[PDB]
Amino acid sequence: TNTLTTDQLQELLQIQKEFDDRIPTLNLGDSKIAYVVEFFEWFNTLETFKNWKKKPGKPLDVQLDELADILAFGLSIANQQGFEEYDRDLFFESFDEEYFLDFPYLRNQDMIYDMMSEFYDDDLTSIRRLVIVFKIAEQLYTIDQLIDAYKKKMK
Amino acid sequence: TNTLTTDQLQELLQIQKEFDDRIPTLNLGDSKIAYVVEFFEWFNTLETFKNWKKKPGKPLDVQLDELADILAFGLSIANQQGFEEYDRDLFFESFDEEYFLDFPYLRNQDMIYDMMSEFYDDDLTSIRRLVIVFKIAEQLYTIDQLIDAYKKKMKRNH
Repeated sequence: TNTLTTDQLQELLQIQKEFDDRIPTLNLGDSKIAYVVEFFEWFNTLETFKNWKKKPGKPLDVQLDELADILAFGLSIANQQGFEEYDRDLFFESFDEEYFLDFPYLRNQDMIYDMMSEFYDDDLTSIRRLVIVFKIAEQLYTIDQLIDAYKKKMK
Repeated sequence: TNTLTTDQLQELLQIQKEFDDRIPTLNLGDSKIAYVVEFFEWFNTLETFKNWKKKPGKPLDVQLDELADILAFGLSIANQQGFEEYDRDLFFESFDEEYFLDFPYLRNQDMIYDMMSEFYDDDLTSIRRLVIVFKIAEQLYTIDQLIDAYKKKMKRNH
């Protein structure tokens, strides 16, 4: 129904934790950088700046597979910083409140400047990274489509 | 074979011009976004943040082909704004002056944050965009390898 429950979120955090447990070299600095790199890879699949293309936008399954990479690093960063009940409650409060990240904006190629703006601020929260990826799923795709692409990626 | 001459630069601007002349929808705003997206595509090929891979890094030819995309949009942005002898001289002056962009710096995955801080600056210049890509070529690769990858790219694009 295009909603995210705390149960779903905790399940996703558990799947990432099990994946990341197999990486003894895991570190927050690298994971935060990968999130930004994967964001740009996803943004590139939208092709909203590619005026030279007749039919802009990669296939939906390709856009979703790239969105799922962002989700993976967002979940990982949240696990690595610690993501407990306190953090979930903040996430859902922010997520329900958030109205800036809607369909037309995300379609506007200029949004990438607002994202970079957030990404080089060292104080960006694990909450914010997850709000962004789920809002993109909720407004441009569905949450279920993203969760499906993520689970496929992880198995 | 790791130097850039004004003859070489004028030649690259002319190649980009001939390509872009064939794109009736060309616009500067989209080209400035494309430069940044392609910068990140190239940075992803280094894999310097991928501690979970044993031997990180895409093939050298893949790295150079992505570096050449950055060069293409930097040349395009320069051409679209107007880039005359006056600007070429300022470019070479900057390029020669540039000493922050060295092998150790580019090596460091944290460098992307410094790049982002330039990319989100509305006042980022066309000269600076070209200094960045040619310095990356000079320091991590060679300028000649970048030019060669770019010229091939532009022949496959027509």
